[PDB]
Amino acid sequence: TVQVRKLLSGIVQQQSNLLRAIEAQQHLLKLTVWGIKQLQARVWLQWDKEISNYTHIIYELIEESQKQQEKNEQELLELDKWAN
Amino acid sequence: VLTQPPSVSGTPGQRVTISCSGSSSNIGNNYVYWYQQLPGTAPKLLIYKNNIRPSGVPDRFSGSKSGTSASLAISGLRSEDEADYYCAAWDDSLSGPYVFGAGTKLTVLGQPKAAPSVTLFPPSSEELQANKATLVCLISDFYPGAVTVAWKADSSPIKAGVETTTPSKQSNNKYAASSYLSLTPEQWKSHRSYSCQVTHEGSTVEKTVAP
Amino acid sequence: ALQLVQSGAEVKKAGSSVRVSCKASGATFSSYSISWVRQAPGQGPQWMGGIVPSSGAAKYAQQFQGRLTITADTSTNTAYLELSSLRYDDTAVYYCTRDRSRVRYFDRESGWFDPWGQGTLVTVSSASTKGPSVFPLAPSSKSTSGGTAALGCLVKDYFPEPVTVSWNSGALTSGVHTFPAVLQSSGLYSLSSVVTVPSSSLGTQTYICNVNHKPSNTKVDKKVEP
Repeated sequence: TVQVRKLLSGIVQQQSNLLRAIEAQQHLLKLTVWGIKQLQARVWLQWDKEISNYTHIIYELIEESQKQQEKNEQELLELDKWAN
Repeated sequence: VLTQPPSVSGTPGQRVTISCSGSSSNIGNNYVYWYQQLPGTAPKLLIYKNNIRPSGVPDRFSGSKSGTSASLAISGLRSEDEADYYCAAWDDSLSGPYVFGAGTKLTVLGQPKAAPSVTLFPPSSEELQANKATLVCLISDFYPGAVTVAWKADSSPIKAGVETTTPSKQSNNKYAASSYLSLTPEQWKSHRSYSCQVTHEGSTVEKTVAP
Repeated sequence: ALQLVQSGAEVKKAGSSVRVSCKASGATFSSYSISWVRQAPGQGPQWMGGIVPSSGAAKYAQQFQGRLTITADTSTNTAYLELSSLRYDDTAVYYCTRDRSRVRYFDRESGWFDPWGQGTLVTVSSASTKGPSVFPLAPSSKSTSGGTAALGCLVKDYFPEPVTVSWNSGALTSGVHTFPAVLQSSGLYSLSSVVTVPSSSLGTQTYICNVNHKPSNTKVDKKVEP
């Protein structure tokens, strides 16, 4: 019960982490579509900054998600240890 | 393979830029990684994947890249930042994957700048009887503690048979480093004059000895 | 969550096998790949090799291919380093660290090493007990032409540390400066101590440096002649 409450909290947090990653990746997708439509008109500097901006947010979230994923996996092994 | 400056100084509060020269095979095609190594401790990741920052590292650290050369900017210097910094990149060349730089010593610089005192001694007369010749170059009192020793034999540089110590701290908060050169007695008497040039923050001091 | 605890800081003779472990604490390195990187004292880091524990895949640098073999055990969560045919230049601090790129482990544009092991000192020297060789250093004619001259003694080839040098029974204290020992390619230590004295005294005063090594029980007295 004590170890479960800590595990549940970790999983909920990890779910928010993945959501933010998906939210941020969607903005990258919109920016890639924007670039394709820009080239389609033929046969921009702020675009490079915006691409860089979101990438920073995504990889910071991935890093945090990797750390959180390992915390959850260790606690689950601990919960299984105390159960048996 | 990656080229780094030996040392860059900076008074508390200044912004310090560490350069990292590389090839088109490593830097000019792939990501640049930076590491901070406090003396004794393992190299911790400071900047990853061109400018992106790990959790915990302060905003004052910033990595940049333009072409085949990358740079690490450290704004607002503190006494915690006095460490060794290494740039890294993945290399396509037949040298091998994951190439690191030489390293840059960063000094917070509390004590004023001191000019290095170089004292060179010729191979001992007692040593010459035992079929051996050793040149002793000794550097005392300099700040910051980073010096590059370049030996010279009649205008020709010497690379092999050279041993150089990491500058050690003195009692008066200064630094001291030693340099040794092992040669055969037949090579010592042949050349006209030997020189021990010591590079310290641009300035080079060379002491000349003659057999 | 993942931390890396290293063990085994030993000394070995040239042409010997050394096993270094990289044990994980706080998490499992399931979907990740631990790599080995060494750093010579004074010099920078250098990539040794890598392995994917979940798969069994292995990659080695061209310098170490053949001699180097690294394996990872998943049941105990421990990665191992092994070097056959040991050379003198191998004397380095050995680190283990994982790349944070799960998808396509090696070569795939990524060398993102975050958690690093504490490190293990691997020394390569066939030295157990060694006696120092003392050589007196004579000052140059250009250095003695001024107002103050510099004398010195050269301590050559000894193991291990430390060595304390005293001048004239222990009378000379002012101007005495002993430099730290240098580690040679053979793995031997060598230091030099210098004392600054006025040039007018060199004609009459005799200067003897006292060198004493504790482990080998060697005491060498050597005089410096102008």
